[PDB]
Amino acid sequence: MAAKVFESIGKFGLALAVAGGVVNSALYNVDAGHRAVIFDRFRGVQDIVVGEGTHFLIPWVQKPIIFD
Amino acid sequence: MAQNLKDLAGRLPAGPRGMGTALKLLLGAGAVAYGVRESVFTVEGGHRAIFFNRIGGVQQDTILAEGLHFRIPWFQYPIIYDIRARPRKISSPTGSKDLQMVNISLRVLSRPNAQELPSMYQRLGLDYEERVLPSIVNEVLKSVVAKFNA
Amino acid sequence: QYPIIYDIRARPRKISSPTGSKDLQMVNISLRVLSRPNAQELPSMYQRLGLDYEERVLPSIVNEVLKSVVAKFNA
Repeated sequence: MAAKVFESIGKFGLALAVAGGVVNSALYNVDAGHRAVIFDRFRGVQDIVVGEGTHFLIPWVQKPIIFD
Repeated sequence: MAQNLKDLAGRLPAGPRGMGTALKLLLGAGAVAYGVRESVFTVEGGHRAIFFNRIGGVQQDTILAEGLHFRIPWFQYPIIYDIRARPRKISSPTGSKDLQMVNISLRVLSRPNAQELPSMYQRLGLDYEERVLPSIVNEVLKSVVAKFNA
Repeated sequence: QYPIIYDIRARPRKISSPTGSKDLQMVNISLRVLSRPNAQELPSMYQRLGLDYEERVLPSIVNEVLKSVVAKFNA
C-alpha cells in the first residue's frame, strides 16, 4: 500500500510541476510605457489593442514583443 | 541491438489479463495526446499563420486574423508570414531631375497585408519582404529624386 | 503591488548644451538641474516616466532651455 502512495504522490507532483511551468511560461511583463502587442501567430497582430497587461499568452503562439 | 530489444520486450512479466488491455489503452491515449499536441503549429504573432489547404493550394479566402486555426497534420503547413513590419533600409543612387548624383536611402516599413496574405503566399512567400521591398524602394527613390534639382 | 521606488531624492543632472547665441557666438553652457519627481503626481509620473524618470526628462529639456535662453543674448 505504501509504495502505491509513493508512486501516486510522485505522479501528482510531476504533473503539478509541469502545470506550473506551463503557467509561468504563459505570462509576460511588458513594463508600462511599453504597451504590448499580442504576438499571436494563430490569427496575427491584434487590432484589439492588448497593450500593457500580463494577458495570458498561450505558449508557442504568443511571444511578448515589448513596444515602447 | 535488435536482439537486446527482443530480450527486453520478452522479459516483461506475463501479468494477468487486465494489465495487457491497460497497456493497450495507455498506448492509445499516448498516441491521441501526441496527435492533439501536434495539430497546432509554430505560431508567432506578427505572423498570420494561415491555413495552407492541402488541396487547391493556399486558402486564398481563409485569411487568418488573430485566432486559433488548427492545422490538419500532414495536410496544412503553418505559413509563418512575418507580418511583423520588417523595415528594410535600402539605398538608391540617383541622377536627380537636373541629374546631380544624389544618393538617397529609404527605410521602408512593410507588413504583408493581412486581408490578402494567402494570395500573398501564392504570390510572394515567406521572405515576401526581400521579394518586394529591396528594389521597389530603389524604384521609387530614383523616380522621385529624379524630379528635383540638386 | 510592486514597490515603485521613485528616486524623489533630487537627482541633479549636470548637462551641457552648445549654443549659437542671439548674435550666435558659439557659447557652450552647462546646467546642473535639480529634479525631484513631484510627489503629488508620482503615480501618474510612473504611468508617464518610470523609475529612471530623470534620465527620461532632464537630459534634453536641460539642453532645450539652455539653448533657448543663450540664443537670446549676444556673446
